[PDB]
Amino acid sequence: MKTFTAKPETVKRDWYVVDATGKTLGRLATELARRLRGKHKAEYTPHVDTGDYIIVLNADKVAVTGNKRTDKVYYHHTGHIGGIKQATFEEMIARRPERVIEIAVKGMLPKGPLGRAMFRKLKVYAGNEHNHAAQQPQVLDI
Amino acid sequence: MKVRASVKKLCRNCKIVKRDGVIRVICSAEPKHKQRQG
Amino acid sequence: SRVAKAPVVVPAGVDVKINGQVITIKGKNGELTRTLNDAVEVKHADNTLTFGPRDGYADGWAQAGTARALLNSMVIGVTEGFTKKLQLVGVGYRAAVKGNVINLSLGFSHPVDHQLPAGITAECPTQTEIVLKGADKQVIGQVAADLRAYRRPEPYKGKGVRYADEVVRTKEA
Amino acid sequence: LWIARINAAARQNGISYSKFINGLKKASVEIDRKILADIAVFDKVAFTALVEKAKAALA
Amino acid sequence: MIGLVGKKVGMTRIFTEDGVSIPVTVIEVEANRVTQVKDLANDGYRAIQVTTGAKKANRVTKPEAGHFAKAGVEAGRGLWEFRLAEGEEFTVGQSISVELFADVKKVDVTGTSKGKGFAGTVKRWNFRTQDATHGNSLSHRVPGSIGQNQTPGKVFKGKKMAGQMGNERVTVQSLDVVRVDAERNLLLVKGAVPGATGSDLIVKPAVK
RNA sequence: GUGAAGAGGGAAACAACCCAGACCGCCAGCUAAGGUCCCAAAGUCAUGGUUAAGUGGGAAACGAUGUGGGAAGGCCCAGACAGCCGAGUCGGCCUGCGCGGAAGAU
RNA sequence: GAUGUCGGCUCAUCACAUCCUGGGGCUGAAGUAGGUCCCAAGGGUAUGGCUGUUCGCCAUUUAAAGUGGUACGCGAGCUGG
RNA sequence: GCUGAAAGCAUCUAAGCACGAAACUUGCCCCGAGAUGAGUUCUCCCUGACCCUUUAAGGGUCCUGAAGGAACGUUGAAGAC
Repeated sequence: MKTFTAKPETVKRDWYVVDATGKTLGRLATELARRLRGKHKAEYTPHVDTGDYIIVLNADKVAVTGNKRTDKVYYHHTGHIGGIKQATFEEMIARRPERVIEIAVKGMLPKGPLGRAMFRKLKVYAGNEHNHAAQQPQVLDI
Repeated sequence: MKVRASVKKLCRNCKIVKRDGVIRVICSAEPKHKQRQG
Repeated sequence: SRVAKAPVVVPAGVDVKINGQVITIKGKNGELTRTLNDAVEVKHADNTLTFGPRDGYADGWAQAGTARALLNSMVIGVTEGFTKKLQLVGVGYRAAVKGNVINLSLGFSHPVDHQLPAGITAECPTQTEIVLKGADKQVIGQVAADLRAYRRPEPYKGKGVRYADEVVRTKEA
Repeated sequence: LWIARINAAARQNGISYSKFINGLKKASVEIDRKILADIAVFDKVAFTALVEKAKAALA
Repeated sequence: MIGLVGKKVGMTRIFTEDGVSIPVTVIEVEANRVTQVKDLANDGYRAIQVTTGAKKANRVTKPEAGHFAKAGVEAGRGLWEFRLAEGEEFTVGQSISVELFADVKKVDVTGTSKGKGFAGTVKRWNFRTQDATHGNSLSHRVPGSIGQNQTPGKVFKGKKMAGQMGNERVTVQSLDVVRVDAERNLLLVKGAVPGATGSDLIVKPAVK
């Protein structure tokens, strides 16, 4: 016999909805990445995508411990000489609240085309409403 | 102000305080006794 | 602790309302509202308020003491009130009042106008004296400090704006 | 690969891989990981039976 | 507030009774016709679209003809947009004339600059020339050095070199208004503005 | 003792350090050093303590009512220590974990 | 069985132990001018006589004429004292 | 700096409230949906019949050829092409 392997033409996927109010950033991102990759199914296959679609609501109400609201710094570089830029957690929450969760989850996924395709099944909103009522998502408690 | 690694009481009217993670000396009699550790 | 173990009496003619941590006090001179820290429990028995720590916080007693002092000041201010006095020293310096605006002349080449906040009154007995009246201790102190900031007392003569009971040292050239 | 699949299958019945293997060892079952993964994918009633056996052994 | 679209005519001077000469640029401003109004509910921002001029019928396509006919105006030579501030309103079909600048003092003017083609460093960036004698070997107007060495071993982004110069968008700020003539459709400003004779200009009230 | 003349696993990448000496095949099992939140295989295991500095994840002489543990002293319901009545207060010794001294060139 | 090297010219880029401009504490700080320490890298920071000279002395200016790293930056970009 | 306990006094800080620089984020000018996360608004054009099989986002024959674009010519205060 030879071991079973999944086939991308026949794979089931479901839609879930999650709320982020008063939750810890890293301990939420771990579960999100695990379910995006598909490690909770017995049909797991390293070179195939066997994950689910997840919606996250209330992204501007996540929580951090310690003095991280004023001391966590995000860096980046522009490509021009001297172009190093930085932002703080509070400024990020004020300007672009979804990027926090997006970056946190992106850091925890495989690096390559398959990981880039995995990332496409995450939908993050900054409020309490979404326009995916035709897909009939189910409530997931993490 | 005096910026030093060693801050001490220099007379009888000096007081040692800790503000925002810094040790300081404040005097009610002599403005020359103000000190800051750094 | 030793300050949190002395109940606060509530004289006749004042009203207290407590909802969780929000406390309101009303009296002949006005009304004041506050929100306490989440480690103190305040109890109204018959004629006094008592303060104590909850269970599960490591700094209950300090918070209890702070709450005690704050509420004592509230009670005092809702019946009697608070007053402050300011003095001016120098040649040509003067002050006047119109509505809720104080006009100061203090040796500059432009006028100085200060706008009082809600709940504070000012009057000028002489041209070189200011008296402030109110019901909120912190606000009265902040207004006095702001007024003093314009021209602080100097060490060689003592000119400027000073408190009534302040000792201002001087030295020679 | 076999170990990862067995972990996924066991956490759906309510136990973890390490405890499941310990329970099988104490129950004297000698089935290997290849066959366990095969059964996990192609037959779930039998896998539930095995998990109950392991839980009873650990109890 | 809003602005207008005009055409550049030329340059001349004005003499004042006390003996001062003022250089002026002449702008021809005809009526601007409103073609579309954009609001928050439908589009997401508040603006107007305008046209001016004329165009021969045999050079207008069907889509453009329909767009004009919906508003009920004739065909011009272009379409431009202006943003609206709170408290302003217009209606489709309206006409706006040069008397809008009756009480304005300073303006900003936007246009397209003249073209110079491929240019060198002496002219494009004001580099200094090396010596004409004293042994120079074929290096008179060349740029010189463009980097350091093994560290970093490359050229930095944004280095100044040779290439296309001119023929781009340019704005000039805070020019005085010398005259507004409504009978002849003229606006006289003081100074020089970008472009050549016969080009399109955008005029707005000063922002500073 | 190892490399030279030696492959495999660990220390991110790393001849000479730690574990261990490759005759050939297997889609079987047990362990060594090192590990069990995600990248990435395996405890978001159980009981009792310490730290608030992201210390953990660079560096001294010296300075300071940070905060745990211990063995002894002085004064005090004869009214002590603080300020202008009523329960404690003062300064040394040993010890665990933290804080300042702490400035560089894509 | 080859990694061209001192000064000069043309062109630059970074650090902060800050020369000018900005904000402060102490003074044996009356005012005007000064002394010392803390924060701060946005912009700007000379022409000539002598010498192959980097330096340096001298004459006359300027708010000021900063100290260092980049194969003691830069010869498949120039010169050859 | 204001109010304030731990520590009955005192204390800018532990809980709360207010000022403060050419450095940071904006305000001024220019590019910008290959932003593969490829977005929005207004207007214009296309309204025929048959066959085959391995029956499906299948192959072929006849009739029809819109909106618009490109090519050629006279050229430009646009341009190495």
